[PDB]
Amino acid sequence: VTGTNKVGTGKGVLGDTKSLNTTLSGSSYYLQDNTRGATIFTYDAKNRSTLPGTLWADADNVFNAAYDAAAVDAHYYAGKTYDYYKATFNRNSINDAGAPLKSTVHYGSNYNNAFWNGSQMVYGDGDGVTFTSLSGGIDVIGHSLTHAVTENSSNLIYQNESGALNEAISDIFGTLVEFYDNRNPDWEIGEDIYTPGKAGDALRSMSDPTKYGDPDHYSKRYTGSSDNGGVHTNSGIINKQAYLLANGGTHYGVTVTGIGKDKLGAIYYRANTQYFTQSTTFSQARAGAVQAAADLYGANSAEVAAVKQSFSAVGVN
Ligand SMILES: [Ca+2]
Ligand SMILES: [Ca+2]
Ligand SMILES: [Ca+2]
Ligand SMILES: [Ca+2]
Ligand SMILES: [Zn+2]
Repeated sequence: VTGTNKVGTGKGVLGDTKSLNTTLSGSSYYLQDNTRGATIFTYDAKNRSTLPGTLWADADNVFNAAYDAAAVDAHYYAGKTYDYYKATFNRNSINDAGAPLKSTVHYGSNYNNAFWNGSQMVYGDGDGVTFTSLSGGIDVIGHSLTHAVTENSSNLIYQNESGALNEAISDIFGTLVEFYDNRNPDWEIGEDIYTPGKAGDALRSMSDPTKYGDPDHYSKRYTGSSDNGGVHTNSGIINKQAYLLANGGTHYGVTVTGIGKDKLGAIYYRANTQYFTQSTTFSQARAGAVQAAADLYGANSAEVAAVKQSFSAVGVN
């Protein structure tokens, strides 16, 4: 759509007020953001298994209706994920070429899943029990757009260790985006959307992978065909490593001194864009991460030391 930029207001999935960038055309306001280097579109699938759906249109530029919630967050958070990458690494969208960011909410009926399908974000509204509208989780969104980022960079195959690393990178950056927007920061994934009723729980833990039965050390890795080689469980290994590198701690004898989340992002972004390949394994991931930290902070630095410590702590060498 083509019109005038406007700033509307709405309430997200969690009932919080957010400022939205909309476009005014005719007597309607559309969920179209024209304020950033990449246009952000948000569609409505009207609870049908169709894509992308109709571009969200509103009459008064006030999205406070319950049906709006999913759209509000999807539109807002997508822009925030864009802000993080642009502000921090000066990356212009997923393909570093201004590719538009489209999102479709209200997909399917009680669909408990949200994902980047290769060209856009697709969100379900959950079944109310195990999930609420999945767009209410900034870490989940950062995770998914990062997948696009990886597709346009290292292109890690979603299989075995390459896949587990692919997932880890997404978790690391999803959390980093959560911190960027100060959206009640933590190292747990999907806490804001998982089980609307039960509080305190999450999809998985970066601080303590074993809290949900995930490997926090290479020795305890899943060695089977299921889940594309345990992609979603073995990611706990790298996630723990990432956590240790950022915050520091003692794990399996090894005592790591945290170098901060900012340096963490710098190291992984560089490693993923200038070193990691499609079949990168964990040990190779260690190699690339160390080299990246070497470039950014000097071969004989405290950072490079901490990188090595983190991997040794989780059993990768
Ligand atoms: Ca309205
Ligand atoms: Ca949080
Ligand atoms: Ca979180
Ligand atoms: Ca919960
Ligand atoms: Zn993922």
